[PDB]
Amino acid sequence: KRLKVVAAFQQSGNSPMGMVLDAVPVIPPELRPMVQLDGGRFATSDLNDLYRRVINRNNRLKRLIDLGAPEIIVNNEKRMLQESVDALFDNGRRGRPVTGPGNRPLKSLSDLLKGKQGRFRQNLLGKRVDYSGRSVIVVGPQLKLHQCGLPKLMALELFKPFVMKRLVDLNHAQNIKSAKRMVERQRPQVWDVLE
Amino acid sequence: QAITRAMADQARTIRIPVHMVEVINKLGRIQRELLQDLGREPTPEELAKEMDITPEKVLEIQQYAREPISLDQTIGDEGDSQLGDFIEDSEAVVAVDAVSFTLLQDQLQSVLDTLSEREAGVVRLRFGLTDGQPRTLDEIGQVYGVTRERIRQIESKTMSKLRHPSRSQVLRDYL
Amino acid sequence: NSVPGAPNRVSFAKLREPLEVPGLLDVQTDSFEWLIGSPRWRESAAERGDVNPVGGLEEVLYELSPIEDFSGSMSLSFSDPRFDDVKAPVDECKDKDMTYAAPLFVTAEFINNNTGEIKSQTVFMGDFPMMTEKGTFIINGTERVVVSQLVRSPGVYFDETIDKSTDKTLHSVKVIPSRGAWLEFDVDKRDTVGVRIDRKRRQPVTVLLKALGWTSEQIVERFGFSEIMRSTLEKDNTVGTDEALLDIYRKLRPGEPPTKESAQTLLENLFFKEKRYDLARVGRYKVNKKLGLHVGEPITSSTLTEEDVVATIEYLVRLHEGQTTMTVPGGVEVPVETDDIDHFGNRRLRTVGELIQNQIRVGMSRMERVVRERMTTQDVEAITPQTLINIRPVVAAIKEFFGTSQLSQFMDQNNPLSGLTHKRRLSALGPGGLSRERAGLEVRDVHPSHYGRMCPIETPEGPNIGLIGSLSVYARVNPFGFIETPYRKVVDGVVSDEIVYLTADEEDRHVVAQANSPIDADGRFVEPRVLVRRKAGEVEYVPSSEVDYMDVSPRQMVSVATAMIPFLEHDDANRALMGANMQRQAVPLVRSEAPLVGTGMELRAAIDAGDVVVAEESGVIEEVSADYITVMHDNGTRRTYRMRKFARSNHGTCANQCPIVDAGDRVEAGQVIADGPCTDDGEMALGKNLLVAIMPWEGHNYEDAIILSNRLVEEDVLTSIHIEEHEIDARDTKLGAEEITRDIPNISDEVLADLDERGIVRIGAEVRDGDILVGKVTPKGETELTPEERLLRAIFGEKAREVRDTSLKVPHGESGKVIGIRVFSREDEDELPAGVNELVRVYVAQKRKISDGDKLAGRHGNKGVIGKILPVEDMPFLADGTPVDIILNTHGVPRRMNIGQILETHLGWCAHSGWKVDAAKGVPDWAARLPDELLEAQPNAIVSTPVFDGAQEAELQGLLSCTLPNRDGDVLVDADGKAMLFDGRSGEPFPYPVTVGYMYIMKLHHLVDDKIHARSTGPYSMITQQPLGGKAQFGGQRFGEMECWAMQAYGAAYTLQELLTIKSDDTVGRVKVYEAIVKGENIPEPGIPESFKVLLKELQSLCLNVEVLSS
Amino acid sequence: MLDVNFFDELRIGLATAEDIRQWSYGEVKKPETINYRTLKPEKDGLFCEKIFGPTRDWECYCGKYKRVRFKGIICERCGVEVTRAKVRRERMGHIELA
Ligand SMILES: [Zn+2]
Repeated sequence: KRLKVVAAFQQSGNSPMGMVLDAVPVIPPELRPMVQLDGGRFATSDLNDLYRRVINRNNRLKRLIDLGAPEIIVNNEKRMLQESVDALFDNGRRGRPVTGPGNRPLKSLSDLLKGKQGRFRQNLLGKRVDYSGRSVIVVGPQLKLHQCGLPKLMALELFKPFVMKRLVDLNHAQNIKSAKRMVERQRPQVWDVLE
Repeated sequence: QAITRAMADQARTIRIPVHMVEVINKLGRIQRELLQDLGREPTPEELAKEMDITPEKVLEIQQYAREPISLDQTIGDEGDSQLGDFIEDSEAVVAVDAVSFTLLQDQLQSVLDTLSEREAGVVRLRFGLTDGQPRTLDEIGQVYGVTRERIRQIESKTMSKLRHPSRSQVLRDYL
Repeated sequence: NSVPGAPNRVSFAKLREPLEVPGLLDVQTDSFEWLIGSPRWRESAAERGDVNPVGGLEEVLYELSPIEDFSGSMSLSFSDPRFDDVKAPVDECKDKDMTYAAPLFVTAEFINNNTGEIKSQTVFMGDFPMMTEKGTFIINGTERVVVSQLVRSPGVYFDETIDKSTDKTLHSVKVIPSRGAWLEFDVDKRDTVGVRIDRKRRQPVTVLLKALGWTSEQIVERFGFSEIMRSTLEKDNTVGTDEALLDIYRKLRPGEPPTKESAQTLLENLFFKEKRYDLARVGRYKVNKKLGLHVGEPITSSTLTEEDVVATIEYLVRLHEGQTTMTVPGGVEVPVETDDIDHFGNRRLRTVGELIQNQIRVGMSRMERVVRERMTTQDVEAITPQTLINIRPVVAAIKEFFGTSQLSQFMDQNNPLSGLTHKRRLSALGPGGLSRERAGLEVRDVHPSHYGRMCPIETPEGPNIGLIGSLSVYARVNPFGFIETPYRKVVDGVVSDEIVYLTADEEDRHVVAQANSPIDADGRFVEPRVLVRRKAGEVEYVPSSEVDYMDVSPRQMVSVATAMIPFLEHDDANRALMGANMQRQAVPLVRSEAPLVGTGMELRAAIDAGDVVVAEESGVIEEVSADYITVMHDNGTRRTYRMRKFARSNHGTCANQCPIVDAGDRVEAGQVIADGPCTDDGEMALGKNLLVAIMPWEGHNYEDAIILSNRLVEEDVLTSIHIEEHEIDARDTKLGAEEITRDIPNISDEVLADLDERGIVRIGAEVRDGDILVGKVTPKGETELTPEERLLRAIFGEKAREVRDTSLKVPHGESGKVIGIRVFSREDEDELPAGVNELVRVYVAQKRKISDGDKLAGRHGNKGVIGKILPVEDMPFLADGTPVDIILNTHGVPRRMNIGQILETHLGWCAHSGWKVDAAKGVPDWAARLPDELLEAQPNAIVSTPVFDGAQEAELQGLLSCTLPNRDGDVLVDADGKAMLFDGRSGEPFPYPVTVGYMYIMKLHHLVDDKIHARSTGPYSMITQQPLGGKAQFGGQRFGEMECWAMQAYGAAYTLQELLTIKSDDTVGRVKVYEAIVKGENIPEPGIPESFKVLLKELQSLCLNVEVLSS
Repeated sequence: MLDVNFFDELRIGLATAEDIRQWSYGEVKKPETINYRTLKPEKDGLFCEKIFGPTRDWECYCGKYKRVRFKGIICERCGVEVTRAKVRRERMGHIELA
C-alpha cells in the first residue's frame, strides 16, 4: 500500500513538496460573483467568506510573528490558519463544518465538484439548452407516424430567427427590428411565413 | 478596544469604517431602547430627532447596515435548487442586439457611401467611427488641407443632406 | 340533517350515528386557546384536568421564573400574561400587509433578597400574532397555515434484535428525552451489558450503579436472579465510588483532569438537573406509565430520577430473561414487552401550541441569558425590570418561526376543501422530524394504530408518500399531545350511547367491534361471531359477550377529503388515494353546481371551512345586496355581513361570494347565508354534473384521454376566473428617484391610450403579453453613447432621453382585463419598507375557458387531459336527442380497478331522471331495507351515499329497473344500465348499447395556459453561461445526462455537440449562430464550452496543475 | 493552450508554489471586497481590478482611459491593464502564507 504511492512519486518527475502548501491560489472573481439584487440586497457565493477568513488569519499571523508573541499564541494562530485552509479546500471534512448565517454548511471548493449538484454531473454532462420548449401532450390519432402536432405559439417562439429572416426577405418588415416587433406583437402576416 | 475595533473592520463582508459603524450601533441601540418605552417601532423622523441630524441620513445609514446574502442557500421550502440559479447575467451579450448593431453598421456604411466621399470621411472621423477617437476640426483640416470653417460648412452640408427623408425613413426605423 | 338551511339530501344510510362530526377545525382553534389561555379553554380544562389549569404562556413563564444572580440576593420573576385587543381587523391587515397580531403584556416582580424591595412593572412583551376564526395566521398580508408535526414522544423504548451469528436475542433501550443526553442500555454480543452514555462505547453497568452511592452489596441484592448482570457485576474490576466517578469522567469529559467532587456534581448536572436534561411533561408521564413509578401523583420534577434508572435496568434485564411482568419495589406491576416506535401510543402530535411554545421557550432562554448577564453588571437599587428586559429576542424568535420555516407554510387555498385539508394535516418533516432521505420504508407504512386517528388513504403520491397525512374525521387531540378517537362501549352485549375516548395504547387492552354491525336496537349482535380488532391489530371472530367497544360510526378511519368520495368501498386503495388528492386541487368555477350523488360530509365540510357566510345570530333579513347583507336580529340590533367579491386566492383563483337569501326571509343561527367559491346552497360543489358515455370513441379518448362537447365551452359549464397580481416598486437610488410617470421614452401612442396621466393602466382595460402596465422610469446614469446613436439623433432630432425605461410589462403568455389597482407611497404616510417610496400592485383577471390539455378528473381516481373538444353534431346522442357531454375510455376502468365510479354513474342517472318504486302489492324484496322517502324521487333529485354504508348493488339495480321518464314516454336506459345511442358522425345507430349516466367531473388546477413554455434566446446564469430554468425566468429545458445517453446511443454526434456547446454554452458560438441563421448563412463550427473553462479554473484553484497539451 | 478545440491530451498533477505564483496576476493581501459607498472594488482586495482586470470594459480605476484605442497598455496610476472585461473570469490571484 505504501509502495503504491511511493513508486508514483518516484517514477513521475514531481517533487512531493506539493504535499505541503505555502502559497494558496485565488479563484477568479467572476467565478465567485458579488451581485446586487433588485432591492439593494447583495449576494455572494460563500467563497468570499472563506477567502476573507484565510486573509484575516494570515494577516494576524503576520502581525503576531513580526511583533513577537509567546509561542502558544503563535501556535494557536498557525492552527487557525491550517483549519481555515482546511475549510476553504474542503468544508466539513475534518471536524464540524464552518458555518455562516442561517446555520448551514458553507460550500467549499470540494463541495462544488461532488455529487449530483456538483459541476461534473450538473453543468458539464447535462446542460440547459436554448431553442427548446415543453407542453402537455394530447393524443393525435389523425396524425401520420412521422408527424407530430405543435402549438402555434410554441412554434413561433422556437422558430423566431427563422421566421424573422423569412419575413424580412419577403418585405413584410423593412428591417430586423421591425420583424422582431411584428413577431412579439404577433401580426397576422407572421403566421403564414411561420407555416 | 481591540475586540471592538476588530469586529468593526473585520466582521463584515462589506467592510465599513468604524467612524460610522459607531452610528449604526448607536442607531440600533436607541431605536430598540425607545421601542419598548413607546410600544411601537420608532419612525425614522423621531429617530432623527434623537440623532440631531436629518432623517434622510437615517434612511441612508439604515440601508447601509444591510449585510449581503448567500448565493448558495436553498431558496425553496423543499431542497432542490440554490439562489444563484435564478440570477440573470447582465453582462452577457444579448445575441439579438449584436446582430442588430451589425446590420445598423451595414446600413450606416451604405448611407455614408451613398453620400460624397469627402463628406463621408469628414463625418466618419468627426464621430470616430473607423478609429477609436473622434477628432476636432483642425485635424480634419490638416488631413484634408482646408480651414476649419470649410469643415464646419461641409458638416452643415452633411446633416442637411442627411435630413433627406430617403435616408431619414430608412434609418429612423432602426430604433 | 340538524342544519337550519340544509338542502334535502336523502340518504341510503342504514344505521344512525350517535354523535355528529365535531368541528373539523378544533385541532387548530383549541390548541391556540390552550396557548393563550382564553376563558373558553379555561372552562374546557375545568372538567378535563382542572387539577392544574395552566396555559402554554403561563407554563413557560412559570418555568422561567424565578431568575436570580450568582449571589441569590437579587432576582426577577414573571407572572400574569395578559393580552390586548388586535391592532386591526383581518381584512385591513390582509390589505396593507401587516401581521394580524396583538400586544402582549406581562407583570414582572423584581425582588432583592438582600434588603427587600418590590417593583411590579407591566412590561410590553411584544407583538404576538393571533389566530383567526378560520385557524389561519396572517403574516405580512399573506395567509399562512401551520401544520401539526408527528415526532417520537420522549420516554423509554425497549427493543429486540437478532445477532444473526448464534441467533441469540438481544434487548436494547434508548431513553430519548428532549433536550438531554441519551442513555443506551443493552445486552452486548457477549454476556455482559452495554451502558452507552452520550455515545461512548465502554463501561458496563458496574460503574453506573456504583456511581449512584451504592456498592457491590446493593447490586448483588437487587440482581441475584439475573445471571447476566451477576456475571457483569463479577466483571466489575473496579472498587471505589471515586474510582467509578473518575472512570466515568474519562468517558464523559476527557481533556480535563478529574477531581473528587467534579464527577459527582457532573453526573447530577448531566442527568438529574432539569437544565441540561429535562424530558418534557409528556416524557415524565410516559416513563411513569411505562414503569409504573407514580400512578396517582401530580406532574412535577420533569428531570429524570434515580429510581427511573433502576427501574429501566430491572425492566431491561427482566426482558432479556423473557419475563412477562415486572413489579418495581414501590410501584404497580407492568407487563414487559418491546416498544414499537410507529405505534400511535408512542408518536405524539406537536400542534400549533407546542411549536409556538418551543419557539417562545427559545426566546425566553435567550431572555434569561441576557437578563442574567445584565443583573450583575449594574449596581443594586439602580436597576429596574424595564432595563433588565430587552424584548428583541422574543419577537425575533416568533418572526423566525412564522417565516422561513417549513412547518408553517403558505396556505393551499384554491377551493374550500384544500383549505380544510391543509389544516388538520399531520406532517413528519422539519425540526425534530425526519427528512425524506432520513425516512425508511417502515415509517411510510400504515400502522394498525392509524385506524380512527390518521386516515390511511389521504397522502400525497410524490416522494412524501406516507410521511405526511391528514387527520381523521372523528379524531381528537388529548390535552397531552397524544391522539385520541371516540368509541361506544358495549357491556354484556348491550350497546350504550355513552361515548368514551381512547388513545392508541388504550385500545390494545380492549376489543373494539365492527362499525357496521347487525345491531338490533337492544345492543345484541344477532350472530355471536363479530369482526373485531384485537390487541395487536389482528382481525378475528369472537363471541359477542366478551367484546367491550365498538366504532362510533362508519367512515371513522377516513379523513374529510376521502369521506366525500361516493362508493369508496368499491375502489382500490391507490385510486381512492389519487382521487382524494385531486379533490384538493379542483378549481372554483363560475356557477358551482351541487353534485347529484355525494356524501353527507359535503355540507359540513363546506360549512366549517369558514368561507361561507353563516348567520351567527338568528333573525329576519333587513336587506340583501351583492356587496353586503343586513340582518335584523330578534333583539332589536342588526348586523351587516360585508360580502367579499372577486378576491384573489393564494393560487390565483376566484373567491366570489353570492348571497342565497331574499330580502324578507328568516334565517336561524347557524344557517348558511352566502356561498363561497365552490359551494351551492352551502354544500361543497367542486365540479359539474356531466352526462357520460363510456364508449371508446375513434381514438380521441385513447390512453385516459377524455373528449368533450362544445356545449361545455358555449354554455360556460367549465370555465374559471383567474386573477394575477403584479407588484412593482419605485425606490430611492444614488441616481436619484424612479418616477411612476407617463414620461416613457420612445413609445408609440396606440399603446399609450389605456394609461392615465398618473402613469398606470385604466381600470377595466384589456392588456396582453408585452403590454405596459405601470410607467416607471429610472435615471439611466451614463454609458457608452454609440457614435451611431449620435448620427441617429442627428437624422430625426431625437433627444438623448437621459433615463432608462425599465417599466413593468405583462410577462409572456397571459392577458385579460384589470380588476384593481392598489398604490402606496411615503407621502401617503404609509408603512412602506425603508428604501422604496412608491409601490403599486395591479390585478389582472381573465375568464379562462376550457381547452385542449386542461386536466379533468372524477373523484374516483380517473384522470386525463382533454383530447379534443368536438362540436355538438359529432356526439353520440340517445333516442331523445340529447348529446352526451363527456366521453371517457372503457379500457381504463377494469384494469385500473375503479369500478366505483360506474356505480356512481348509474346512481347519478337514476337521481337525474327520477324514479319511483311501485308500492302497490307491498314493497319489493330489495327495497325492504331501503328507507322510506327513498321509494320516490322527482327528476333532478339529489341523493347521498355514506362511503362505507351506502347503496348496495341490489338496491341500485332495483332503482335502475324503475327510472320514470321526464317529459316523453321514453325509458332510455334498460334494466342493466346500458342504453342505445345514435352516432353523430355517420348517423347510423351503434351496434351495441353502452352505459350512460350523470357523472360528477371537476377541472383541476393544471391548465395548459400555465403549462406551455418555449424560448429561443433568453438570459443566462452568472458563473456558467447556461440558460436559467423555470417559468418566471425565460427558462430553457434541462438536457440531462440521461438524454445524453440516448443521443450517444443513437450515434448522433453532431446533434449532441450542437445541443451542448453552441445551443447552451459557447457564448461566441451563440452569437455567431444567431447572426448566421438571421443572415441566412451556414451555421459555423461549434467552439469550446465555457463551463469546461470554468471547471479548469476551479480545479486550478484547488492546487491541481491542470494544463491541456496541443501535442 | 490556445483553446481552439485542437487537443491531444489533458494532464493533471501536483502544483508547487512556483506554479501557484506563476498563475497569479498579483498577490491579494487585504480582506476587502467592495467599498460600502462607492460600490467599487478595492486595491489588493479579493476583487481588486489591478490583479483580476477591469470590471468595466476598457477603463482603469480613475478612468484615465475610456477608449477602445487603448489596448494592452497597463496604466501607470493603478496598474489596471486596460482590456476586455471578461478577464475577470480568466485571471487568478494568490496568497502568500505566513
Ligand atoms: Zn485605472
